[PDB]
Amino acid sequence: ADSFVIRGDEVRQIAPGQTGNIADYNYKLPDDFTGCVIAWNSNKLDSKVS
Amino acid sequence: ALGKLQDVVNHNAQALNTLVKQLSSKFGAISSVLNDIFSRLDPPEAEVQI
Repeated sequence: ADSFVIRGDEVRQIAPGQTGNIADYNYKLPDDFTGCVIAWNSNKLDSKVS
Repeated sequence: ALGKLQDVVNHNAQALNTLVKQLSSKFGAISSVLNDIFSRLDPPEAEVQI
């Protein structure tokens, strides 16, 4: 179970064989991946007024 | 007068030529060169065309 938090439009980069900053610098998935990915919005708990 | 022998030669050449001509057919894919297939699109469909 790998857990983290990212920006919005970058959620598409968490997939096998995808190109982007997150995929090539932070979190890379194998091309032969078997598993599942769950992504949901947390704008209420991770956002601050300041 | 020697056409019986010549045919034996000719049937060889054609058999090879046809084989070579099958290396430039797309078989329904985008192109015939596999390197461009690998360099253009994502692995999920690259596997299918390969």
